[PDB]
Amino acid sequence: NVIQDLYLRELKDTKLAPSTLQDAEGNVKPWNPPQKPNLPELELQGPEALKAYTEQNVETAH
Amino acid sequence: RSVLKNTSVIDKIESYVKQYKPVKIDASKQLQVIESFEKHAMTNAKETESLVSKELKD
Repeated sequence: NVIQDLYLRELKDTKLAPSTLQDAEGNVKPWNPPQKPNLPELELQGPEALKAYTEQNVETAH
Repeated sequence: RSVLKNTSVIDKIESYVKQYKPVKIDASKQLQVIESFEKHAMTNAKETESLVSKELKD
């Protein structure tokens, strides 16, 4: 009765208002890239280090 | 994905993640430095070993 009236009115006479996906973007965190592979670069290459180390600390094992 | 009702970005980031799924490339840098280090170390180690073994028997 009143149920029917409400049902009728609600469904028919107004529905969803406008709302854009674009506007949504502002309110969410957007995807961004995982920049950089982050290559490590070789350290201590060559016997330059070795000659340095042999000479530098001469402290013997006790 | 089935949670979202705005879905046209889940396919974007799904494919973007699976595209860039290699996120870093391999590093093996311990094959040039480790052999050099191992040579000096081995030399010195053996020198010590032979020297003290000789001294023990002396």
